[PDB]
Amino acid sequence: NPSFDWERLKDVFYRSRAIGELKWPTQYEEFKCALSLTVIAVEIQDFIQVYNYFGQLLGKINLQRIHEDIIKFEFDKDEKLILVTKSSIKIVKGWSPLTIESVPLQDPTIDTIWDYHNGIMLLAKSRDIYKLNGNEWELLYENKDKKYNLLTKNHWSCNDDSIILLDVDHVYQVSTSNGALLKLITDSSWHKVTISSRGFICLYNMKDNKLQIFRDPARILMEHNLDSTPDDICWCGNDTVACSFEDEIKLYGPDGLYVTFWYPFTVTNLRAEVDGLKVITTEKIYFLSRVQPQTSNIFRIGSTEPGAMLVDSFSLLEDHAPKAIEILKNFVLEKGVLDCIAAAIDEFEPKLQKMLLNAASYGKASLQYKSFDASIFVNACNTIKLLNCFRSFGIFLTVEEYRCISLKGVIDRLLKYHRYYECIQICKLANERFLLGYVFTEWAKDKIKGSPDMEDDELLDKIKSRLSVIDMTDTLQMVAVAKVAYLEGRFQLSRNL
Amino acid sequence: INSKNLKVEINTEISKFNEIYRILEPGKSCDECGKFLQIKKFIVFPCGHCFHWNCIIRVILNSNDYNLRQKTENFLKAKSKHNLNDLENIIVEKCGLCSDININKIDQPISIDETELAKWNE
Amino acid sequence: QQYRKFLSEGWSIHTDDCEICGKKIWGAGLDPLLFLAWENVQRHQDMISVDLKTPLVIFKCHHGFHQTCLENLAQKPDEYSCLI
Repeated sequence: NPSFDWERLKDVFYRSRAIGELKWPTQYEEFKCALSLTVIAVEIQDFIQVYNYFGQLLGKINLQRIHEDIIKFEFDKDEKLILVTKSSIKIVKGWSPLTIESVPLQDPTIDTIWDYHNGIMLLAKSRDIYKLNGNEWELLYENKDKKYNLLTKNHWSCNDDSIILLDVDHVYQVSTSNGALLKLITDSSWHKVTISSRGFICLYNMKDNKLQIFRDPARILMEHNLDSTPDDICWCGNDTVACSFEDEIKLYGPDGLYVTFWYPFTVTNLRAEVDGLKVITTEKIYFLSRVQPQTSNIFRIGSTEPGAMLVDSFSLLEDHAPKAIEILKNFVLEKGVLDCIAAAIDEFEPKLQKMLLNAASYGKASLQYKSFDASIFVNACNTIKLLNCFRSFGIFLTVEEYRCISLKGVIDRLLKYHRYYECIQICKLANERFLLGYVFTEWAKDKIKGSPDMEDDELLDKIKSRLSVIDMTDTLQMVAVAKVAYLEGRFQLSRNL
Repeated sequence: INSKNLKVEINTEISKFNEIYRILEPGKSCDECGKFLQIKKFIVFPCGHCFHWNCIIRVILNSNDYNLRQKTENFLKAKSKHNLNDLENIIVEKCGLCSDININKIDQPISIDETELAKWNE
Repeated sequence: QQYRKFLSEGWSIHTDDCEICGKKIWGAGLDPLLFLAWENVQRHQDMISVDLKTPLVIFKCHHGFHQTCLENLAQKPDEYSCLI
């Protein structure tokens, strides 16, 4: 029974799943590891390696010397790995056909760079805010030589809207919509600040160790005092702050409750994705999360409501059948079947899903003739298939994360890494036609812009034989393909296309 | 006594279930095939499902299940239908979409790879 | 087991029409009005408004009957019984 893993803080449980085992011999993790969305970037001496969560190699970059000694590398919302240099910012587009692009300062005369976070820069002296535009900088509030006395980078953290910057005397928030300064506190000495996606705040003190989570000023949601010193204070995603102590994670909550999450080896760099707390170890990967109420009673040891007894009815079936039949006369067959259907949607092992689905199927025959819609069962059984197929090529995601970004967001991430056959197979099983030609146009553009020592007739023959498979008319515009063919020496092929 | 009571209740339920179908067809109807329900046959199941007596037999042939697939293969759908009661009993057993046919397909071991990756890839 | 196995199976129709107004509902030869009515729905959902508001009733006898046709015999729509 899966109830062994669950622990219990006040009124709720926290799951601890396990997926992905990445292998590095002794210390190939080293330091300076970038991690956003199952694209891990790690260096050792002179090479940059990018891997998935399954250990397979994906690409290699930083060969030869580009000068301007690198300080940091960060990912973003579109996985376009940004590299920050001393005098400019580099962005990488193509891995094998290298297409590194650079954006310098508007006036590289006095002061170049202090640091750079999501969509925000900071220069060394005269601390001023620059918003990252498409390929240029946008000015914001200007310092009057009275802003801050900050000593290191740990005194500021960006967010989608707020750009709260920690200080030593007064925290000064800035509205990025108009770049307007605004004082937030009058007496504090916080040294570390973390922010959530929804806008929650967390403030450390590193003296009389304590935390103070904020939703609005003058209101305190929690005064949970802390002992010793943390290392990688992080977030679980609009739920609760998280702290770790080497080989331990101490999840917290109201009234100073503690949760222990002992792990075998250690805890390396940590992320705070939406509703997730993806933990990277030196050998494996974990997906610390929280239970949900609909699935919190079927598997919970000891239950009375509809559910957790329909499963009991199915398990009892095939032996003492009269008892199983007689069980279905005490609980209404409405909530139980609904929970059973919307319980296997967010499961991981492909064994509990089968049991939940067949139990839910044995929940409709005894129900009323025409009282319950049958579309929910079909929708769930169809949405399981896409996630199961996705968890085959390397990319792993949950049902909630799949709602945040459309299927095109998933298709782009795999079209980026020169895998033009995998993508075309999701579209077939997902039963879609709108996003079909978007793969073909990218593949044709890359093929045309690839091998230059080709022949026109054979290239056209291949590019038109590959079009025979696709039978669909949407976003199949080849005018761009003809233009990019015309953009270089090949003119006859461009005319013939 | 409990077994006798259960048997009596089961017999009463079975007797009541006979000739009490009272299933209804909606103004215009169709499913699975897509074209139109009222063109080939009326293989209808509970919980509002419709089949053409042909799409369903196509599904079982394409289904990953082995024993059921070969069991229907004795008639080959062409050898001899006899009284057609055997085919009627074999075909009408599952809902088509709400049964084990689609439940046992959520793992997808099928991955068509025939070295064609060298063509439509890389 | 026998009772459980007899609550999910469906049923087909062997006859071609009802036995009180002739016509046909299964074999080729439907009235074109029904085909046009199906075209009105599931294509643009403009307006389904026509005298063809009779839902077919399927029975264990497989004969099949309409609803208004059976309503003509002063039969309440709660005791539908086949005429054998």
